[PDB]
Amino acid sequence: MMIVIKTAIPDVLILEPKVFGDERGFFFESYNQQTFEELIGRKVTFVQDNHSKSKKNVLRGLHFQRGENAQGKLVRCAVGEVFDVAVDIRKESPTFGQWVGVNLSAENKRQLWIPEGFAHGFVTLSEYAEFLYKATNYYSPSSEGSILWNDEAIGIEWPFSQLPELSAKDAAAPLLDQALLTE
Amino acid sequence: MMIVIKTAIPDVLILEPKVFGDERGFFFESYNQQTFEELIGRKVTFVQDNHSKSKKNVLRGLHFQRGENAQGKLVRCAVGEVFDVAVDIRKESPTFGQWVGVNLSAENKRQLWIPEGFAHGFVTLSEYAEFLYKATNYYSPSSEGSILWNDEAIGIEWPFSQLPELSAKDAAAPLLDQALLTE
Ligand SMILES: CC(=O)O[C@H]1C[C@H](n2cc(C)c(=O)[nH]c2=O)O[C@@H]1COP(=O)(O)OP(=O)(O)Oc1ccccc1
Ligand SMILES: CC(=O)O[C@H]1C[C@H](n2cc(C)c(=O)[nH]c2=O)O[C@@H]1COP(=O)(O)OP(=O)(O)O
Repeated sequence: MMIVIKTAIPDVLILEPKVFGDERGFFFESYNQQTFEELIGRKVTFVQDNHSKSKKNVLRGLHFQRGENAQGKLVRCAVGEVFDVAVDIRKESPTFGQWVGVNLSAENKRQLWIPEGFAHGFVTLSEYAEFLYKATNYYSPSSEGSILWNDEAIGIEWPFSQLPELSAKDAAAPLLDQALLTE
Repeated sequence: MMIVIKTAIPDVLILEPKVFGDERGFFFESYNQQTFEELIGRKVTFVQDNHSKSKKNVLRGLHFQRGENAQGKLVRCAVGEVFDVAVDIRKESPTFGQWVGVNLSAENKRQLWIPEGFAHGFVTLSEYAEFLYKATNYYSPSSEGSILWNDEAIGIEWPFSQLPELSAKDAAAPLLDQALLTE
């Protein structure tokens, strides 16, 4: 079965499957279309599944895709553990600029549903972490947008102390207001 | 580039996704709706993602769902390695009773596309293996059918050199001529 926990931000949900465990090992539906739609209240189609691997402390900057290319993302961690973050970047939203952070691990099997209109990011807490997620729309380079991980206006409280290992592009990410200039 | 390898049985395809990076930091699309559809030539919708964990030698399988509940399955291995098998069980098929076996590992990132009309099974080769897959239709116990792993009519050549561990349900599977293939 799966427990659905609401977060401080309405549209952002934490999902916690409980697995059917036995001698072989375990089995669980990590996703079920019908179930998810009733749970979200709207039809939603995931067209792309991504899988990544990161070393401890690697933080994948805050990302999002603009307008029609915005991606809703249902993310989970298949190996290791990460601290996952969703930031509301809808200018007209009551929770604009607010963030939600959740520990997602292969062990706890938590998933975080991040609707279109949010920026996403995560840091690897384990030696290595393998991150999996489903997106409601296709990857579109021309639509990419980013926000610096430690932006003060959002003020995310990241679980680490050291400076994160960042990609060229995330280290050079704009601040919240700059990033959303034309949005 | 992404590779699609045809097997001895026409409709069964091996997919090897385009992978960026090495095995200490990578990223790949494990699924892409548009890409898969043009690849198969027909529209295909996956409504369920399943995730399982098995210990070495656990053989799960020779499962299928009948008629309208038949599931097309796109399978891969996110942790460890398994020997995956697809068996053609379409009575009117030229390849009826034939099987295809492929090693799927976290490392090689291969995926096997098994259309409706096939029975599926796999054995865990690593200490533990985490198997992931997408199904085109929902789980349907009343529609489910099974076939004993060592059925002689099919004659699968299993890799393990030791007796497989089977759930009680699979240990009780019938032989091909007794399997409930239709209705
Ligand atoms: C109580 C319980 O164990 O529920 C089952 C059925 C469930 N399941 C299984 C599949 C294949 C699916 O798509 N969805 C789903 O919810 O996952 C569990 C594992 O199913 P399984 O077929 O892998 O294994 P089983 O050998 O223990 O036989 C059982 C099957 C049904 C009920 C009880 C036992
Ligand atoms: C890692 C993640 O969770 O999402 C990534 C990767 C994703 N992407 C990336 C590529 C290269 C592709 O073909 N498809 C695709 O969906 O688009 C996002 C941006 O990847 P990026 O490689 O363009 O930039 P980066 O330096 O910030 O990684």
